[PDB]
Amino acid sequence: DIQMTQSPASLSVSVGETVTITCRASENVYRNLAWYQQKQGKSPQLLVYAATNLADGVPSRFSGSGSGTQYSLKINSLQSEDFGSYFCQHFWSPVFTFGAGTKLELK
Amino acid sequence: SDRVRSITLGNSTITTQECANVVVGYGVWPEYLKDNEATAEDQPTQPDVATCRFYTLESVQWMKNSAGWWWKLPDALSQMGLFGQNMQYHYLGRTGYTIHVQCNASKFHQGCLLVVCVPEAEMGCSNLNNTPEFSELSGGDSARMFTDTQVGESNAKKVQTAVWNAGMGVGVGNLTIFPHQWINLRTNNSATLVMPYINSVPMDNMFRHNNLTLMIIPFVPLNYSEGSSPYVPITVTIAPMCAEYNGLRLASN
Amino acid sequence: QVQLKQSGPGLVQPSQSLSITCTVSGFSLTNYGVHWVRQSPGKGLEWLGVIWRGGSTDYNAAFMSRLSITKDNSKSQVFFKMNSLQADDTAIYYCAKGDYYGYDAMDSWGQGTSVTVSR
Amino acid sequence: AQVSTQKTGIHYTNINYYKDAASNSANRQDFTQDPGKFTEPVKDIMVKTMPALN
Amino acid sequence: ARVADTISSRPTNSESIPALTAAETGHTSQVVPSDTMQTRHVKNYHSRSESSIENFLCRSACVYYATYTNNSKKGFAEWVINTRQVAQLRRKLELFTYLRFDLELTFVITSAQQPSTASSVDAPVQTHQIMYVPPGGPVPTKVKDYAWQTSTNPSVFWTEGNAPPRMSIPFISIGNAYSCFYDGWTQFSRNGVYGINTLNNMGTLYMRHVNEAGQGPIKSTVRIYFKPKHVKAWVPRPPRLCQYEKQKNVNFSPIGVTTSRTDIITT
Amino acid sequence: GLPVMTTPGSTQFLTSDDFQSPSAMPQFDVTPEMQIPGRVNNLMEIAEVDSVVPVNNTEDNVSSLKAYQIPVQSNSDNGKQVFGFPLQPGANNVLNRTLLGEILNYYTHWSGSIKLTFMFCGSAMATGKFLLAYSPPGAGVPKNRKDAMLGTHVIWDVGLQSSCVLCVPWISQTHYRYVVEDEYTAAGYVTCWYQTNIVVPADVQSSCDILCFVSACNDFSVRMLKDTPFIRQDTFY
Ligand SMILES: CCCCCCCCCCCCCCCC(=O)O
Repeated sequence: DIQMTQSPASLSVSVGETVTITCRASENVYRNLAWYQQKQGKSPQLLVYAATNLADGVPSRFSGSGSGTQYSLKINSLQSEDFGSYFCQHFWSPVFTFGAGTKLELK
Repeated sequence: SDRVRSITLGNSTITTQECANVVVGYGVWPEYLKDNEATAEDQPTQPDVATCRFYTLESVQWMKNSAGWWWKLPDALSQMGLFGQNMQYHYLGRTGYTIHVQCNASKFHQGCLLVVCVPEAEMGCSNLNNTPEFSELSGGDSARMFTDTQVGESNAKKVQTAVWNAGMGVGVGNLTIFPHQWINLRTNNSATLVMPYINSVPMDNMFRHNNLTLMIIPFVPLNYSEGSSPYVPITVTIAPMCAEYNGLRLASN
Repeated sequence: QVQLKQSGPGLVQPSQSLSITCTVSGFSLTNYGVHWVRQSPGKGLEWLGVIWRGGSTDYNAAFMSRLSITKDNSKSQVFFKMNSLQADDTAIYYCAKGDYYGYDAMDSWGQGTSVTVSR
Repeated sequence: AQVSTQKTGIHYTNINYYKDAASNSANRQDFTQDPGKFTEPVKDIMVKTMPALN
Repeated sequence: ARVADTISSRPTNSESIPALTAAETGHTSQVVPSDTMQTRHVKNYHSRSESSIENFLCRSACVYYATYTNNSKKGFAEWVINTRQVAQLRRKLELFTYLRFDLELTFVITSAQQPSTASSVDAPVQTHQIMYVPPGGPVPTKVKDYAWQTSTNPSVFWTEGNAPPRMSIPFISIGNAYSCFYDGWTQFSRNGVYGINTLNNMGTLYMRHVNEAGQGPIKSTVRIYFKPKHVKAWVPRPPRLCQYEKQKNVNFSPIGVTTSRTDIITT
Repeated sequence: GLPVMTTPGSTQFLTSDDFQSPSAMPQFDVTPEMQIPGRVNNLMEIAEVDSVVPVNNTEDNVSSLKAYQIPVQSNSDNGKQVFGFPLQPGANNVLNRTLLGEILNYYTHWSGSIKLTFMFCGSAMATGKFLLAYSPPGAGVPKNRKDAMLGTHVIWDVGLQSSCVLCVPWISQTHYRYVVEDEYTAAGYVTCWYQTNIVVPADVQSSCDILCFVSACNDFSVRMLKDTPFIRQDTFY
């Protein structure tokens, strides 16, 4: 079908640092992309949809950029509420495929 | 002062303090069916106050990255009072409409909405071998929303809701050939359209055919600075005009 | 408004069918569809199926035959069934609604029901 | 027999030979224009020299 | 049909504001160039004659072509009548929602010789039959059939080497106008066929050879031409931007509204 | 037997001939005619309706609603250009797909004046003044506001009436112009310049937008009908 490659696997940043997480697809998904955040042992939360748009309660530190087969998320200033797992998912056509995952450290 | 209007229909009244002119269809006011154009031979029903009044749908929220909404017009009023009750017991019906789209914001907001009214807006599917299903063509007085991206094919027979083709395969800037108004937040507060009955037959079944479609599309996106109110709704209020029904039998649906 | 939640058997024997029921609230099933996602420890997140707002389904190609999802709009409840339950099915199952402003993305998720397929 | 005007920058004649009115020639000289139902589909008439809103 | 002419104007300094308007009213400005600049008097002898609907639409356009071979028992052609298989006439009729016209029908029939094996093929002149069956009648199943007796169905015979056959058709419909677009279903339960295919019921056209297969196969091709007369049209519609994909519906794949240029001030 | 003599042009099929033909269904009773609203008699009734012009193609906005939005900011200089395009209403890719330009691509010749309406879709607390210019050919496209003010221009003051019309007059050597691209019948250029700046108060966004509409005047006409290049086919549907 179509597989979403998420890079990198893990990161180590600090509060106030800019984080860039990218995703790559096998073929074009036409900006039919979503981003999720998962905290410790809970349900995921929708964060960025349609490859640019932000969700309902999501603050303006997150930013979605990409078109075609290359996509990226940017976090401008880190806080204590932002560490955890980040996935990317396409909803272009079945079968829908999630990303591998990217975890943040905040050392 | 051309800036104020007042529309009275039945037991309901619309008051507007800031508006443009009123657009009347193709220059035709809605009226009843004449004797030389009628086909069915039995006497039609004319409720005249229980149906010809203002009904208000649900409200949608205008966002900074919103794409657009649409409604199917003799389908959003299918559970609305005694207008929806006469549709279920009768087989034929003809109706003109008065549409009032309303959206208020301050002098510190900006944006621009196009409010068109399209007759026989036949739409397309994402899977090219199929046709769209009913549930995705129309909701019960709830807006179906355009997308800023291109929709892919699936087992749901969805509508191709890329907003720049308007779901019909045309140019969205050429949508001003239909009766339309604009809502510019700099100068305008509401829009009013009076539509007559448009069909190729004098009466038609009001459940198997939607002969009007109301689209609202933001050409200039909503924008404000920090401190202004972030929640801006859009409310649609539709009134039937000169509605008559024919062919009374048991209740469908 | 408030949102959905689910209920589950918890843990059953191998080669036994599973039934988890998601009950929705705050919205109607005629306007939105329900997705079924599986958070695995070894395989991450994976999408099992969807029941669309019209009533048609779509299933994963790996799990096509064993999986079946139905719903009833009046009771506002969704029922799905999976069969033959091998050892790799030990994961956390979620029900989540889509059609987030027409954009087919998962809006709000359930609380999850972690299952274990061992004896 | 009908005698008409023959579009130019002189007359011509015409006789119908069949019994059905769907058998005739094309019209081609019916020149009517009413753009006011598309360009000015408003309720209150707007004067060109006056401001649109007051 | 003459266009409006130009009036002379003088320098103005007043409170009249023809240039300033409000486009939110749904109203096009009725301004002429003699309101914003100084013009001269110009007599216009231009005419709007060639842009009427009786001039724009009344031209013959190919709608179909079918093929049938002589030396076969199933060697006849069949076509369900519609106007949605060619791209040029479909885009012209779909500038309007409702249309009402009489029709002129023209057939262009040619033939070609197929690779036989007999010596000294000398073929006579070929004669064809085109039969129209309204919806509900009997349909032919082979070439030598009883159904070609055409007691009540209209048909036409034509011999090769002459003028093409031509006949007129009145406004045949059950409604008051032809519909190019239909936003509805054929069933009251809102299932099954959605769109313009529910209103399309016009009949079927049948074509065959009247001669017998003499000594070699002959493969013929008939082309069909539509020409609307006495046209009336209502509710104009934007032109088709995307490309057509199917016949039964208006499905498409999205495309940009124009083509690109490199900068907003690029001339 | 009246002696006749057949002329050249017999037994031919010209696709635009005007003759009578026998009917296939004699004495057919058609359905009576109804009064449907919105009857079109002339294609020029369509071309006098405003249509939104995508001035902002820029190779990334064509599959979006951003193509119809003209960006307008608050500057630190003066005399800047807003947009600019040549006046080729059926050959230039800005006006090619508008409702005026889609009728022009069915015809070969055109003649008449052209309306251009600009709407200011900004905040009600913002002001500004613009120069809307049109220059006939013979020179190049104007590079400055000083070169652009020598032609036909209107100065637009943004206020409560949020629209202004720049009426392009018919200035040609011939009676008609070709719809296709031709250097013999060029028509000129339409540019836009900052007259003053966009002055905006606090807590209001500095960036605004402008919509643009095109239509035809009542002296517009077309000629020599042809087939459009905006549709293709390989096989039947
Ligand atoms: C030899 C006999 C020939 C008779 C052929 C009759 C052909 C009928 C054509 C019907 C016209 C259809 C017009 C288009 C209708 C639509 O737009 O849906």
